[PDB]
Amino acid sequence: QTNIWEENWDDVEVDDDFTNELKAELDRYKRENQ
Amino acid sequence: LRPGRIDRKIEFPPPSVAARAEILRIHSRKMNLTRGINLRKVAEKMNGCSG
Amino acid sequence: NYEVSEKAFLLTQSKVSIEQRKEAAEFVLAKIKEEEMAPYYKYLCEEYLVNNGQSDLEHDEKSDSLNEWIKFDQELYNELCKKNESKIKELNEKIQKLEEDDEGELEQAQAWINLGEYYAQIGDKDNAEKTLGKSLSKAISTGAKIDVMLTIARLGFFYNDQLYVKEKLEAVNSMIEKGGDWERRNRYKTYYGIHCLAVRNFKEAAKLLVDSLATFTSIELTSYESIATYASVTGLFTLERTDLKSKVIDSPELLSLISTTAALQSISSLTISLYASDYASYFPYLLETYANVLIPCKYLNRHADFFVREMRRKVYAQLLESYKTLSLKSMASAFGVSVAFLDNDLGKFIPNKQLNCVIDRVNGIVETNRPDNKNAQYHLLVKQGDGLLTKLQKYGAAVR
Repeated sequence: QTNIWEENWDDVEVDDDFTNELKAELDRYKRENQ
Repeated sequence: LRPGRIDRKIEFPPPSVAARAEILRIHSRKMNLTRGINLRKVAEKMNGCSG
Repeated sequence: NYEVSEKAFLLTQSKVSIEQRKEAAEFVLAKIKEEEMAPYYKYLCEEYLVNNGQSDLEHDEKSDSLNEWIKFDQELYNELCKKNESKIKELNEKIQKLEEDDEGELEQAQAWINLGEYYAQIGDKDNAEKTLGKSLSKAISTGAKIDVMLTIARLGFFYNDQLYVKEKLEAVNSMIEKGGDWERRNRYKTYYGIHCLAVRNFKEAAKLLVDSLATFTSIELTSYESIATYASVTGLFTLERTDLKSKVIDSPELLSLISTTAALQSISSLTISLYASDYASYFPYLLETYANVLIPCKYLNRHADFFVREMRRKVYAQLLESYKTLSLKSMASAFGVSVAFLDNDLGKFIPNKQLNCVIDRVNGIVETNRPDNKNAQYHLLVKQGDGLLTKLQKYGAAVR
């Protein structure tokens, strides 16, 4: 995969950011529900 | 001026803002700098000035 | 060159909008008319090919390409080959006449550089290089060696490349430590802050990147918003708040371009809103920044979660802290967000080796603990006697 990215630890994971926003909405939407 | 001494007789000529601006952009070049900087304007402010 | 590789990057990244696709190659469409861009625009059209870059009049035309603008025509080549030839022919005898007349040297190198820049306009990672060599061959000046930088910077970052140019940058830089006096140092630091920004810079040249601004940008190798944008983000995301709240707290630099591109509005700005320690507002500002910043721009995408989550960590680490205390609820709840989910990735900082967080789930409670002397005494100690053991065997490989 390519050559040199920042490499390690590790690939981490994926679908977080929007998931966060999806929740950041929901969170705040829950907080809207709050 | 006689040949054998000065053969090809060539003669310099005064400069101006542009030459200065160039020479400026040459010496200003040298020194450490920061942008937002128009050298010509300086060379424009420059007059009766030399390299 | 400049917007090319980005409008490349723009459409090569196209996810959000067709515009993300569209608007980029829109120019490039006009720009491959502007310049004969095909030969890499060839592989550029094979770059984002097999995603949505799948519609071309040479390479591939596919419905699943949302970008048709990754198209060509052979006229482009005809256009090109003519332009190419035209360029070529002119400079050839020109250079040949420079060779003929023994006319100048840098002046010989002159048309070379002219010969060179085409392959940027053309997209040839080529002759221009050899030209540069035969430019640099004619160089009696670091000012022509400067063009190496120019050349190589146009080389590497017409494709947004890596090392050699950086190495060349290193090479061309190491040559005269005049660093192009003040400036090419910047250009050095610039692209160095860009090379190393592949993918990293992180702590490293982001400083430098921040360090010199506005002292350069390039046009064709970069814009001024660009450097600022980039410099801010990483340096912000990375560097010391003190610095940042000394520097990106604001700088006339910033003050100049604040919201001037609107595009930023966030990077430090809404992070200064992080740096305003909201709970929520920044947590939206994240993706509000992210998709407006990271996805859009070259390295800004490829590094991704480095940021995300690290500012997302950053928001844990210095802003919200562990925190050393306070029921996770008051954090995870009284901040009007998902208790568990937030806590999970937050808990995913427990083993990340960065958390001095000490975190309960049941009691939803968080703690902390000094980091002793650990730091990095022996821990990495292993590496080098190893790196010796490399030699130590490599030596023991020397022998005969």
